[PDB]
Amino acid sequence: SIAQARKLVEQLKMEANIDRIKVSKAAADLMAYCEAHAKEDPLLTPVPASENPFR
Amino acid sequence: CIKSSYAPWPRAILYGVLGLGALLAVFGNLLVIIAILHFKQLHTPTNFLVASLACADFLVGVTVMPFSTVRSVESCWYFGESYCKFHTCFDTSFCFASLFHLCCISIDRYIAVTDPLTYPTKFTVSVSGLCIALSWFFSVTYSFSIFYTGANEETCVGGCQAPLNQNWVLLCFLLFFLPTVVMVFLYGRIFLVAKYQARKIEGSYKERVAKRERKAAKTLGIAMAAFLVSWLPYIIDAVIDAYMNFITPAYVYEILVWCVYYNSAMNPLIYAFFYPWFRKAIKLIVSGKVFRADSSTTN
Amino acid sequence: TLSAEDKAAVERSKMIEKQLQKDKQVYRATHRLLLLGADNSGKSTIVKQMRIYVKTSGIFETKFQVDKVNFHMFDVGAQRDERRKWIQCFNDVTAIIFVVDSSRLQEALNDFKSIWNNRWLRTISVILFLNKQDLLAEKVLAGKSKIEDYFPEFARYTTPEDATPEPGEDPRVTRAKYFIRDEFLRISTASGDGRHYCYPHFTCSVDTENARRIFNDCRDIIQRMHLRQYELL
Amino acid sequence: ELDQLRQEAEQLKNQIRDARKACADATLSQITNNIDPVGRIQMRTRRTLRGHLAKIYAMHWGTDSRLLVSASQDGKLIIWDSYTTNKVHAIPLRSSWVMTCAYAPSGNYVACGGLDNICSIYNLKTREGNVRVSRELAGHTGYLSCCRFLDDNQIVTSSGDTTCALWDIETGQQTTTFTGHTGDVMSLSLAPDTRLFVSGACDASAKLWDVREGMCRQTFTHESDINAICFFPNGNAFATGSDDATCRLFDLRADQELMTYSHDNIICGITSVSFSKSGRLLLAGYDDFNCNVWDALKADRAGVLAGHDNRVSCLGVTDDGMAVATGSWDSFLKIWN
Amino acid sequence: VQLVESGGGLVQPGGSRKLSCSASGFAFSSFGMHWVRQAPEKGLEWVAYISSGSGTIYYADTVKGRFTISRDDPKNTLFLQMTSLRSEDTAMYYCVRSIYYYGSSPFDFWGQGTTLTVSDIVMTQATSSVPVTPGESVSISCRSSKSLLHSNGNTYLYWFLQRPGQSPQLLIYRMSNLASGVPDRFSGSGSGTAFTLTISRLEAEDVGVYYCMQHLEYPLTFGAGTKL
Amino acid sequence: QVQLQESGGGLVQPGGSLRLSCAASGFTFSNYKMNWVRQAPGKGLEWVSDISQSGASISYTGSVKGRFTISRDNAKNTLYLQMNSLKPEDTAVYYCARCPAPFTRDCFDVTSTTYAYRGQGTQVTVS
Ligand SMILES: CN(C)C1CCCCC1
Repeated sequence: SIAQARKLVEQLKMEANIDRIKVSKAAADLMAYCEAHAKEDPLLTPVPASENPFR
Repeated sequence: CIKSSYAPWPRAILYGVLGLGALLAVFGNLLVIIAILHFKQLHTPTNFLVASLACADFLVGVTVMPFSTVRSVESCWYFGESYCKFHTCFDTSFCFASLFHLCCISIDRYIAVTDPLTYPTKFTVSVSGLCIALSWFFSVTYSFSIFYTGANEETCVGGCQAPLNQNWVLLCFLLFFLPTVVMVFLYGRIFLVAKYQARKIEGSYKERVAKRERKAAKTLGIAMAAFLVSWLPYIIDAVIDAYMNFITPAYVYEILVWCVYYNSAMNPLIYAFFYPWFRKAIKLIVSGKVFRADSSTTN
Repeated sequence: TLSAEDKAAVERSKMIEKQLQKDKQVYRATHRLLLLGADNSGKSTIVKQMRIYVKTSGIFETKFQVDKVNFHMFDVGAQRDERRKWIQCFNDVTAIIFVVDSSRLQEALNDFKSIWNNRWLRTISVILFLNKQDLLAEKVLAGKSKIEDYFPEFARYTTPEDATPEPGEDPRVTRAKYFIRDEFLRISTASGDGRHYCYPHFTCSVDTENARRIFNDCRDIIQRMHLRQYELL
Repeated sequence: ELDQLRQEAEQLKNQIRDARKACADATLSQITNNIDPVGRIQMRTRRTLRGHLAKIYAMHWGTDSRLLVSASQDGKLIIWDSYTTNKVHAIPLRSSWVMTCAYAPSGNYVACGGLDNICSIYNLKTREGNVRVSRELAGHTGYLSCCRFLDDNQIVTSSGDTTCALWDIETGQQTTTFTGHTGDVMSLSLAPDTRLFVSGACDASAKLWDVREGMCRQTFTHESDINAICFFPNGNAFATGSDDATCRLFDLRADQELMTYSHDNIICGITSVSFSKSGRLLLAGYDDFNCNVWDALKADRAGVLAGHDNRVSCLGVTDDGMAVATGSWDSFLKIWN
Repeated sequence: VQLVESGGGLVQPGGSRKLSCSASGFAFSSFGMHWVRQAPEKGLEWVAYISSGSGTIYYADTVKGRFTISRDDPKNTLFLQMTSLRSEDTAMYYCVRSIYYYGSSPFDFWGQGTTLTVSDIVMTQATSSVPVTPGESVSISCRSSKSLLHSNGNTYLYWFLQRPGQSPQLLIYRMSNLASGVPDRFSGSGSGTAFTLTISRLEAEDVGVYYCMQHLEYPLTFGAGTKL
Repeated sequence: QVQLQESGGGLVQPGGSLRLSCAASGFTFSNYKMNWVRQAPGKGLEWVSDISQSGASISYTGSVKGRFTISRDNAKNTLYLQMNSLKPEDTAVYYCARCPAPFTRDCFDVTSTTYAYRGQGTQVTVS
């Protein structure tokens, strides 16, 4: 059972020192990406009935 | 011939008692056929038989039921002598078409209970084709061979009420006798099976077994009483009048005759509206909603 | 208002629909059954005696025909102990054949209680088999191991009047058998709506009447469903 | 003994939690207080794809947003035509206990699997006019839960055993095996970059893996088992659904939860989760016969796609983002627009 | 796949003959079949068509009441009975197969054919012969009587090539897609009434006759053709 | 991350009394059913008792009926067990477990070292 504990310790050590950014910086990027494709989403703004394959 | 006139007086409240049945027999029976034809579910042969029976019942609610209303009150028949050769043929045909159907519904319900495992294979869609087409065929051949051909003959221009003769009065009796006894026997066996299955669950205490028996009796005896009370008086009068004089007056021929017609009104209210799924499918029709899309009855 | 190829595509779709319709009569005419059980129970014995008629597969299938009707039997053999996620597949199965070894009983009781009260497993009936009834008589006759040690409520029990033993062997074996039978039915009793019932049986791993025992239970289940549908029960 | 190892693990976990808390400085709900509301969104059924006998368990859209494949417990894989409601292929299967299906990104192969612990690859375009089995992958010990395609010669599988695998179709072996979970892994999603992929198991934990390296990189820890997972269209965030009637949105770079989608009137669990083309709407199916649409910036419900009878099992959105496909245990498929 | 034809010979006028095409190597039950006849030196024609399941029949105008077609799925055979043979039925017959669904390629295989001797929409591509040296690109043009574009977005234009000495083969279908075994050197384009086929690099085995086909209407016309 | 910490283990003389405490965090304690499990040496895990959401329904194993009592505190998010008149066969490792799905009546929690929502365990010995 010592092998499992050693493997768990090694796995936790490997994923212990990684680069992390602030939550605000990721939230701003998410908002910016979401607001950059608002005009290409048919679900948001319905397409005119002429340009609709499911009529 | 004009001179003949009905004794009734301006208390004519009866116009509706026999008129409400006529309205219900047509308006209340088209709903059943619409519900059966529209919904993709409920397409089983058992529902095909009910749909036929509704078809047979609908044609008498608008052809014979409202025209004979005047004849059963005033007894004048101002519609026409030519129709007389067709109205009579449309009364013996269309009714006897609602009698053999009950015998098929019964046999289907019996095979659905006494042999459950092999039900889908035995009672296929093609079998109901024989069930649907045979009753119509027998009714058609009996209708025109006796009445339309005028071989049953043995007054003035009025409401013809041509009765049967000596040699063609039993043929109107055996055709009523056989299906009735068949249905009685089959439903008796069904009741026996239901009684047997009620005691095994209660394992017997005689407090809930009586409840189950009462429920089964209430479900079956209602249909048996509805069938056997709207048809027996006419057959009794026909056998009494035959092989005897015509002591029967006209005061009651219309009562009897009228009575029989009524049963084509109770058929869609006893074999369709008493189960919950038909009620749910019928209610959705009145709401409108059908227009939007289909649905799934709770079944 | 269609082209030349659209009509041929529609014809091909209608041919596929006809094939699917012809492939439906074989489905509703066949009954499927889920066979569970523990490791020490005589599961393999029953499976081998049902044969009267690939190294890591997780399901096994058995076919047998009685009274001109054929059944499908499924048994799992390669999954893990955890079973709370693949048990949801069997929601359209006619019955679940549970097997219990009377000679570890509390674990079987807990398993039955868990299966009976599952949300997605309702409207499914359970056929209970109490296998290895030969060894129970020998064990109780020996007397070296008392049943009251594991179950304290055994003292306040009496053989019911409705109990009828076929062979004239002994009353103590009947008392021991019906104690377990009543303990099992007590779980099934605490329920409502009569959607699913229980069908206990006393069977051995060598008995040759198991096929008809399942046939009778399936017929009863179908008959009760049909009777309840038509407002006759 | 093991006590020192346990103490070291606890200290490491506490330090990771402290660092994660220190990296948190604001809440996205506070930031998202000026964006205009999405408004009420109404959806109506357009087509109804009937023809299946038993319940439908999974489906997948095509690359061209025209064809789709559906899997039933009757032992059938059916390929539909969305525009005209036709039927192209009606493949019959050997084992009738399937739980997943996948459609190739080129349109040449289809995949299926289930309780048999075998993944079957079927070929569509052949010299003859029939579909035949091309490869029968069998190296697992549990039950298949999800399969996805990387190319025409690579496939990723998830099994009931606490493992995931990458296969090679030409040979039929396992190039890479991923381990580290504790419960059953039930969902699997792939990133657009084709390099990374997420996994969700029955341990209230989500993991991120690397296809080339073959080692885990992140671990996100929910109160019950996880049923579905899906990537954000950008590729830096993902969403998870569980059996505790909640939905979570995690961010890879921040390595911390962002929002929670839950309501006091919702008791049943979530089964399928998907995004939209713009990554603004989050569509989630629940066990109470209904499906909900959430605005994934303010945690506010908007519109319900009611119309099914039994439980909703599968849900998908086309690449072109013009329709939503929904399935249920009633043997019916609905296309919403 | 193999498709072999039996029958043929010399027949006096006013007789009757049976021609049978038998198939091997593919599921015959799921393929529709046509019949195409070729005069000794005059183009190609369409004479009969049978669909899958024997649910739909079509004939040509000149053989509307003299020929009959039938198939036997369990025996994997198709055959036609020809009656009242005139002097116009001295030709070589081919049994061709086609399957119709989204993304399918109809007219994907042609048989060897059998010879027989007796003792609407119109296309103009009368460019006759355009000889060319090996190494340079070529181009073949074609015009149609009416626009073949439909409201479904497709065009329904097919191209065929017949090398001298054997049966023809399919090159381009629906005016844009490319066949399976053909190289990428061929290309095609069109606009609804005017169409063209281009070979950028020509090799010594590209000599033959090029035809065309429309499938917008059941009356099927091929065209005169062109020789390189 | 959910976790379950046990306490109250130790050694005791026969016929004595003992208490066991289980503390939980990371989930709403008022919407789940809790169970107790023990593992004897050389034998598999066995079920002992369980307590419902409101404590209305309580069940015990027959071998331990009449001596063990179970209770929960929703305000303090704690589970308790009281043991009286121990026997030499009642020495084992104890775990406090939780049902997987909320708002249910059944659970599958006795598993061969695979269940994830289980504690570490406390050793209790009597002699
Ligand atoms: C008189 N009408 C109601 C019917 C009665 C039954 C025999 C045919 C005619």
